[PDB]
Amino acid sequence: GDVEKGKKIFIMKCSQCHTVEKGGKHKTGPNLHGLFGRKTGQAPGYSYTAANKNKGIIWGEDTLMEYLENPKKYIPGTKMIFVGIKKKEERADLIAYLKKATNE
Ligand code: HEC
Repeated sequence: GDVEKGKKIFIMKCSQCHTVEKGGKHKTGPNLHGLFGRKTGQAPGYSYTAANKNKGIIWGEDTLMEYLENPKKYIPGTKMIFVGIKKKEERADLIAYLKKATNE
């Protein structure tokens, strides 16, 4: 995926509710640093729904591609109110940005 295009998607559609940087602040949604390879609902110091806490999957490319297409479908009961990203290539670019940004 294209990381720079993914960054612009992140800023436009996600940054209102999320930061990605290490030690970044929780906002409406959790800081996302360290997301990849982690269970759902584990960002330290964020108060999640039971749904997000209990989903019981591990975040990676496959699971983020599905979630970000339709969040409430993948995690019914979620308090992330976001319609989703329809285009596969947009999700892929965003996920590539996230894979870099949330690890560095
Ligand atoms: C834009 C496309 C994005 C991306 C990539 C993410 N979000 Fe959100 N998000 C929000 C809230 C309140 C939560 C917690 C939900 C709950 O507890 O039920 C989330 C959660 C996530 C996750 C899961 C994190 C985990 O640790 O399991 C992920 C991967 C995620 N978000 C990515 C709130 C918002 C928004 C508020 C209006 C918006 C906009 C977005 N999120 C957008 C995005």
